[PDB]
Order: sequence, then C-alpha cells, then structure tokens
Amino acid sequence: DIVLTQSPASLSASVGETVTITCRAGGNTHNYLAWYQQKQGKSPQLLVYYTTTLAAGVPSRFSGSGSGTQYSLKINSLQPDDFGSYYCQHFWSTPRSFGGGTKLEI
Amino acid sequence: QVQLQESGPGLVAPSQSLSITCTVSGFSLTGYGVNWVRQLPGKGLEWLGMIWGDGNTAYNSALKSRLSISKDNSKSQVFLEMDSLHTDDTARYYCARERDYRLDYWGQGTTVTVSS
Repeated sequence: DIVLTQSPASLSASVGETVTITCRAGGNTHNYLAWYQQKQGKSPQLLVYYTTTLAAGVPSRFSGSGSGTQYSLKINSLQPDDFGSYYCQHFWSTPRSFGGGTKLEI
Repeated sequence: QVQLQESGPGLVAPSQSLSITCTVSGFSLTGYGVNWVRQLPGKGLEWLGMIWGDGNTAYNSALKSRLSISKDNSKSQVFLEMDSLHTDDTARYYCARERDYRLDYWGQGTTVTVSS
C-alpha cells in the first residue's frame, strides 16, 4: 500500500502568481499518477494523468512532472478559477490511494 | 453523455448497514471500471474500492472486511455496501468512472451522516 503525501497542505497565492505543489509516494508509482482539482461543494475534476498528460479542456497554465516517488503540479500565473483543493492519486496496482490534498487560497 | 448519480440513506444510526447506489448513464458497465471514493468532513479523498468491467473487485486494505461492491449490468447500477457503521463513516460518497488510468467522470456525491 503506497501512501501519498502532499505539500504544502495549504498555500495562499495571488492571481497571476506561479505555484508548484508536490506529491510524494512512499513507494515507486512508475508514473501512474493523476491530479484532480476540487472546488467547494463540487466533485473532483481530472487535470493530468500519467504524470504529464493534460485532460480535455484543461488550460495550458497547468503542467505535471515527476517519476519514481516524487511528482509535481505547476500552475502558471494563477487565475481566480484555480483556487480550490488539489489531489494526487496513483494507479500502481491496487489498492489505489490519494494524497492528503493541497488547499490553494486567494 | 456520461452521467453518474449516487443515492444514499441520508442519516443512519451507528452499527447499521449502508447501501449506496451509483446509477450510470451513457456508457456500459462492462466496458469501464467504477471506483468508490469518500470525503470525510473537512478532509481529503479516500479510495474505498472499485469493480472492473469484468466484475472483479478490489478494496481499501483497512476497510476491506466491512465493504462489498457489486453491480447490475442490466440495471446499469453499481452498489456499495458497508457494515458496522461508525460515526466516523460520516462523509460524502462518490462513484467515478475509470478508463485508462484516470477517473474521468464523477457523480456529485451523496452525504451520509452516521448518528443516533
């Protein structure tokens, strides 16, 4: 069972700023790592899968990278629409697990 | 159009059983996986288990002995059942479609409060 840890847990940032969030795996996930964004009272939305691929209609301001046990999500020049929670999830064998989440506040 | 809609019991007393229904529209259950995820108040997402298109299942290690997942391909429904509820089982429960290493569509979730 791989545990995923996210950092930071919270981050305050202003519109237009550039941020990076980290997801660390307690074991090798072999790039089978996805990211999701969740806004308040809504369900999580897929952003990135297999470490670097953006899902459909995800803005180009988002990018993921990583391998092994370390992964990151970079958000270029934040838009008001980007505030919310961010979660990483692995797909290496089973069970699957999610990191703790990062809360991005304005 | 892919649609996932969860219906649950609302409040339930501790030690009872819970059954949640995920009704899917627009795709076939034989073709995709359905994962169950919960969100405890104020906390993150917790992976509960899944059922593959072929009926195999997998579960969270910690909760495995209290969970069962099944589905009715003809009714287009996936079920989640959890025994011996604890008050800390209070959470938002979600079903999500899986395809090619990603949960691409999610239901809006159903809130379950464990109380007596």
